[PDB]
Amino acid sequence: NFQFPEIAYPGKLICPQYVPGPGTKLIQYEHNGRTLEAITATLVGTVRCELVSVLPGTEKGRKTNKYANNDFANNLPKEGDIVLTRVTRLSLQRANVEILAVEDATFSVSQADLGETFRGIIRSQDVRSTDRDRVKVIECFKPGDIVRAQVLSLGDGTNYYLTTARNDLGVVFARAANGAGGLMYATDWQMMTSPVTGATEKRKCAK
Amino acid sequence: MSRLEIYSPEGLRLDGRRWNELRRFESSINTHPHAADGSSYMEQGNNKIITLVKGPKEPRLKSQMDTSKALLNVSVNITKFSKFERSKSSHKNERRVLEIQTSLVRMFEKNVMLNIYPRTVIDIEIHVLEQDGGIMGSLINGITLALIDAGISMFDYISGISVGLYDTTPLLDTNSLEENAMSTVTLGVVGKSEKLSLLLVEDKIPLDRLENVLAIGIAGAHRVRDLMDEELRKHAQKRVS
Amino acid sequence: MVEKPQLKFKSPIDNSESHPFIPLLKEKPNALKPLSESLRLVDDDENNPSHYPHPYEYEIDHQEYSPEILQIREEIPSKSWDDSVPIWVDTSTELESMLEDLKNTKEIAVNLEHHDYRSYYGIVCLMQISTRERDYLVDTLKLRENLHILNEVFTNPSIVKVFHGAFMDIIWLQRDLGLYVVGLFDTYHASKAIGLPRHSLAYLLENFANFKTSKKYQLADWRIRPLSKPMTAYARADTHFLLNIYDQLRNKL
Amino acid sequence: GELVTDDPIWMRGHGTYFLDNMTYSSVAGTVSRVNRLLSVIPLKGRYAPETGDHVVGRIA
Amino acid sequence: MDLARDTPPSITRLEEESSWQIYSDENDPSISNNIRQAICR
Amino acid sequence: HMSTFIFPGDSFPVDPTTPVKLGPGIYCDPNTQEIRPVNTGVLHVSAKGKGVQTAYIDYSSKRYIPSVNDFVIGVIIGTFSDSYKVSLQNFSSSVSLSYMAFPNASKKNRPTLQVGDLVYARVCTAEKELEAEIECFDSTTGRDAGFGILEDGMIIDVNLNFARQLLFNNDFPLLKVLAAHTKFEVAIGLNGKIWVKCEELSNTLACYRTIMECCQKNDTAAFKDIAKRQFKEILT
Amino acid sequence: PNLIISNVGYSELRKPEGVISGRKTFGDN
RNA sequence: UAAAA
Repeated sequence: NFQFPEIAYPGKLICPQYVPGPGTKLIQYEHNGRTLEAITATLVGTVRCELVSVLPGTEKGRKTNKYANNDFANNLPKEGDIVLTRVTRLSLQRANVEILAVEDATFSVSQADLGETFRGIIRSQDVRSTDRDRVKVIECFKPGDIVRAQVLSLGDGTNYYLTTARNDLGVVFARAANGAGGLMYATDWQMMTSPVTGATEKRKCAK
Repeated sequence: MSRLEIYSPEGLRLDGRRWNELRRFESSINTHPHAADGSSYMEQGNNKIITLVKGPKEPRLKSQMDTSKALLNVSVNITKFSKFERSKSSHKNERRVLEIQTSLVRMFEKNVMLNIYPRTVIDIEIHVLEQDGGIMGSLINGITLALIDAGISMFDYISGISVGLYDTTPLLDTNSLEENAMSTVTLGVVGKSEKLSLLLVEDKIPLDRLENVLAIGIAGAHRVRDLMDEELRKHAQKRVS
Repeated sequence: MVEKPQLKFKSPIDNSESHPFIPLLKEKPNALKPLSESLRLVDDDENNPSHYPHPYEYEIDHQEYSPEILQIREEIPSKSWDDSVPIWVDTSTELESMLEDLKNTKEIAVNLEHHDYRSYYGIVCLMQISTRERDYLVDTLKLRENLHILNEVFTNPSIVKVFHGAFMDIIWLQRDLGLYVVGLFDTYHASKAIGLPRHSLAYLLENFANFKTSKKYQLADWRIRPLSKPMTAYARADTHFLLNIYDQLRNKL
Repeated sequence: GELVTDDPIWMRGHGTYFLDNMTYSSVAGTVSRVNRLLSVIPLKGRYAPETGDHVVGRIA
Repeated sequence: MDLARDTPPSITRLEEESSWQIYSDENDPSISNNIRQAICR
Repeated sequence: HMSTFIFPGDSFPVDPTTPVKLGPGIYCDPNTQEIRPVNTGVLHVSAKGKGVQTAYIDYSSKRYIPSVNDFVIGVIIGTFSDSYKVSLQNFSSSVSLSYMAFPNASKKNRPTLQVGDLVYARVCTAEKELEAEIECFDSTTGRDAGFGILEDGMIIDVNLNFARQLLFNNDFPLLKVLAAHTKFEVAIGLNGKIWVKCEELSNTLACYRTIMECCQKNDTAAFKDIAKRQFKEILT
Repeated sequence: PNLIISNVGYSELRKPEGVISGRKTFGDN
């Protein structure tokens, strides 16, 4: 199933109809005959067969991750994906965040601050696993904390829907007094403490 | 032209008119039924003004919207070919133009029943094809006749008249040559009344003479109202029948 | 415990739904179109089943209004609350003494009461009519067969009828009593058009009549007889000041 | 801006503003006297949405 | 629809089951060439 | 019992051994864990054994910060679906006044408040990372007297020092010198708002002019002569 | 390390202890 | 579009 050249450039024909995929499109060509459905690669990289797809970059560019900002922009967070966010705004019934990474482990750095970055919203009904109706988001998150939350339904009119109703989901990195203190570590399920400063702050820990 | 007589002892001005005579008034209604809901081609003397009224409609963005009244926008665009010498400047963003655009909005937002049209915006687009003195007053009469064509509820007419004072003699409807030789006053009279929605004085006038200038100014403005009113009578009668 | 008034009626209530609603009208006073052609079923156009039309449909869209509502006249204050007693209407003779009193006026205030816990469609229980001098309380349980005489006043264009949120009172007057209103002045739609924060009747009594009311008898069983002392005063208050409120709202409108 | 009638026994409708017990017109058009409802029908009038109208429109 | 309608006690009503067949942007595949020239006329 | 003028960055004249209950003006560093002033004002302390000691700094300010258990006057600027939107001070952030934060509150009936209405409420939530919240009834004790709409009258803009010295310090000779001239009712707001109201407008205006003149004048013993001349001026 | 209680507002520091009337109506005189 | 009982 692999007679084609290794690398592929935008415009190089692959195989007839096989099914398309990431990096291909059914383009009908004409060579003094009937139009044949030819699958044409539209990316610079190597062709892979499973399902026909053309992945961008060389094998050295994938291990060294030379396409860091190119990988996250091409792979949008789909349904059920687990991402890493940063708290930006705290509302009474929600918590606006900012998507910073996404995994399939391995991740992908987002866009470098200025706007036009992927943001989400963690509803109060999906903060904890028990007592989903009455929660206190002020006791769960603070602005400037890295939160690991899994996405939910994609009503992406502007934001995303996330949840932390599990044990491995919640605040994974924070600092005392919203960055004015020391690096805190998650001890209990809802108790975070910094060793040096000794102060405790109530979070939605993940351990 | 040259060194002319502004007001000779024979009572005749440089263009032949007399002290209380107006330039020819030829207004036109519904000149752009394909570009705006309101239209008025004002031809007061040499002046040729195109006024469009687009609305009342939804605003292009929900940011600016008054939930209790309407938004009145006026866009006065003086073309480069408005005078004999083609203008080299930009004119659009000129500080003198922004003052006129604002003075027109305040003048009509109190006369136009913006409450009847809440959560809406009324855009007024003006293009001056030619000017020759008294351009402010002709801008007034154009907006009045353009809103009426759009079916916008107003309390009364708004008339624009320009009056100049040469020594001790007022002059109605001043042209460009007369404005460059004496003080100018543009009035904004409401209907057949003496209520002034606009009073612009841009040159020195003795206090002992201003009252008489205002009286002769509002008197000529009523005459401007009738010429606009008679234009609507003729336009409505020929349209129904 | 109070027994159901449905059992003491002249005839049981048609709960079969074997035919569309037949209007309970036999006399149509103050009518522009005759009652004859109003008793024919409208052919089921599109997918609206055949149904008898509103008997006073044409009488509402075309009849003129009384010159009393187009004017801006000085408001007349409501009669003193303590120096005035209601007039309970319980017999046909007492009903006649009120109808001819309602024919010699121009503004009346009407309100109804309803019960729908021990009845399917429900039954009216008390009508609250009040004029500029008197306040009436009509027992719609015994006079149910006699209240259709009131159409002489409720359909008189010269007389103004002042309700409040009559979106259900119009349905009850026609379903249980065969009554219809021509010349309606709903004060709810007046408060909704003025721009008041709330549109309840308790709001208009505390701001336009200064009547501190205790709204707790709405969900009461209005079938008990006789009515208690607090409810008899609670029922008359819904229409006592409603005529002075109509004057204040009309002039503002 | 003109006076249409001085009779207070009228119902002010669309294109009409009440003032000092006298009725004036707010737009330019014809006078309509249906029952006691006094209104002015303007020349160039847009679409007036009424209850129970079959219309066609695109999502904005 | 416009062709079949425009030209020619224990019941408490039921709810109609309507799918997204009327919301699909997919137009009719084969429209008559003689019919499209009538729409332009 | 010590009161001395301090400055931001100066040493704190309190021993670390003694238990302390700091308040406004004093900050705790999240790194050095030391206690340092951040405001310029008089440092007030009070050592009592019953055995807790408190310390705070009284500084001059005009921008109000929402703090819990405060009596504030606000203006209703928006009506949402489940709460109001009140403005405790111009340019400052908004506060939340829920419809359920009223005497005899219920889901069935909404409060009769509309926009532009002056309300008197108690700050029940003053979180730094959240929007502040107010309520027209003390949700901790059940009190509700005085809270509600302040119909008519006139509001006065004063600094925060003039508001606390008028609500808490009962020795402030303002309500006493004003009541000696005309009968009135006052509403003291810690956000720098003083709402007054009299029978006649001439008396309400005279109360507006005295509080304004007494707000800028620091001499407390001159309040008697201010109202003596102010209430005499309105007689012409 | 110190004996720290959260920074309290201006009202809780006073002595009346919440028995204060913010809206005092001065009747007569 | 928080009116009616």
